[PDB]
Amino acid sequence: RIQSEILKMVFATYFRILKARVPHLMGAVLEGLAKYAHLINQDFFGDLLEALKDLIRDTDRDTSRESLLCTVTAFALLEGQDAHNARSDLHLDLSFFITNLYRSLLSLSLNPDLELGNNKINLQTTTVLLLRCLTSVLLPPWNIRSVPPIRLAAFCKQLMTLALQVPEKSSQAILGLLQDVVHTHGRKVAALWNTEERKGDGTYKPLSETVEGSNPFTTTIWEGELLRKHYCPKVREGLKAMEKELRSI
Amino acid sequence: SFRKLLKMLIKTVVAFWSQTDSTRITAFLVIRRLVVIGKAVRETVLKASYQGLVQGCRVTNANTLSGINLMKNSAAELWGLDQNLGYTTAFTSIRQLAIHLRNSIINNKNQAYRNVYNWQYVHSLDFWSCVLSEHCSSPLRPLIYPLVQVTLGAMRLIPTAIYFPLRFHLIRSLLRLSRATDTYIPLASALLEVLQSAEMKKPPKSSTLKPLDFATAYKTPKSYLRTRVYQDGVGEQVVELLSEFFVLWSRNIAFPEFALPTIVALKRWMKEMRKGNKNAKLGSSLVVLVQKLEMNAKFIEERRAKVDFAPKDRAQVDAFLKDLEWEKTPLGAYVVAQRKLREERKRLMEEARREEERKRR
Repeated sequence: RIQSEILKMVFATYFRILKARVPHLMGAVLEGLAKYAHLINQDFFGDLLEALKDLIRDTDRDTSRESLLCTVTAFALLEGQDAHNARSDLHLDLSFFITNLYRSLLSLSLNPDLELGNNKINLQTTTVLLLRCLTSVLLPPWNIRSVPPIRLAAFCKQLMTLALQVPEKSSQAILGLLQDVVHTHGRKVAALWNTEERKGDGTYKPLSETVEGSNPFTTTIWEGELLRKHYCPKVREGLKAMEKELRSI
Repeated sequence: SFRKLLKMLIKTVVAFWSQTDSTRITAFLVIRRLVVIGKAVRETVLKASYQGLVQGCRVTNANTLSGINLMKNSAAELWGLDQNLGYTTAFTSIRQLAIHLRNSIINNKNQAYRNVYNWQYVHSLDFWSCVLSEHCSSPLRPLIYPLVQVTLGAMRLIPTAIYFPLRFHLIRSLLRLSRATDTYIPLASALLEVLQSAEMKKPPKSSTLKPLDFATAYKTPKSYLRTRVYQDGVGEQVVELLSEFFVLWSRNIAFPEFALPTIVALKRWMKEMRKGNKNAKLGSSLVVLVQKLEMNAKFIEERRAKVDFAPKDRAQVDAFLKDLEWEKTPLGAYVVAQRKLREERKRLMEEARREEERKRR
């Protein structure tokens, strides 16, 4: 009974802070939401997912920070073990968040405030927020060998573009992240580097509204000729490690 | 005796540098003689000439911009002749620039952004940028990274509408360095925040003043806050620098993967301007630049569609377009048209002011 009451007060504060949209409380309140939604009921958990959804929509209509914060909270909530098992029975789908991330990578590439900054959500840097987003999507802690190859390839190519047009420390961050994804998946993505494995079943559509709509296997990664001559020696070393793993695949 | 005579001689030569054009030539020739003849004497000479150039950019630039440029490209091949000891002095000098930037960032209390943003720091970054650009195409080559580090720090110290022109100038310097070397410097970001400024977004203010010259500005007049003239001026600067950047990298294999982000960002800005600001000149210029970007992306895609990029062999890759030259591309055509137009406008205003002075006399 006492636990129930304390959840009542805590989560009342959480949602009324959310509706107040206090900019400096978002990280902590979202951390609390993520770490107590597993004790909150299932129907209220789905209500939390759609609350995250329409907060992301309101941010769509600072803003990047809020969007990435709600995104990382959504992934953390659904990567909780209980919610992981609840999945299908509870009808919990991340497709909207995946599409939002895929469609916002470009703005995250071209915005300036990327690097003006034990916690899992309340992270002060949009770079590390995006890193958590991409780790959750590309390497979810469960069913690592079940990730859709189309999503894998589309995110890989968009991440390479981000690397070309992102500050240097973020650049090395995504270079290492793609090192990780090629280490884990490999054969699933190697067609994006080999041209004679390129699919000829359409033309790559850059400005797609959905990941499957973007046909990723009809184009190949050409970003090496830019990343090998990027000014940062650490970025160059990360790249050469990338092609080393690609060749040693 | 020997060292003292040498140091007073070079002090006299540095005073001659501080002084007109005939004196420039003579003092530079003497400096050339000194550096060619010369180890310890050579490092002393280059050090003293370094503070000499520092003072020469410490004084001012309203008309002596010619003198500062000539001083710079004259000073460059001194360090070109010296290399190693010059490399060590460049290391320590970039270190002292970095420590100035760092302690200002730390104790940004009061006017740290002021003792950073000046003429001395700007012209110093320009000096090493042009030296490395002229003399890297070795041991001085692996020093660009700290230079880019401090330059980007100077970019993101405080990017306000008052401080637009300084980052325009240092992006010019960075583009010069990128043209000389084969190093990629992301500056489309900074140009896109200049685009995503509130100054050009808000409607302009009707006024009548003189178009400011982006060759002597480190501040902006308080009158130039919402002026349509200043709106337009930053407009052609954004257009021009974007043009140089994208024509600088207009022949690499991965252009479409490198430009579409910027292309769609500028599309979004053009829609936001035409759903705000009313500047049809800027709107048309940015749009037509958008069509050039679409065309060159199509061109490079078509010329790339049939090449092999195997992970164990990049032969057509390492021989992709070595027999192509930077005016064959649509950006090449546009940028040569733009240098012709820009230069004829430069002549227009330069003569205009000359005959104005003659009429006043």
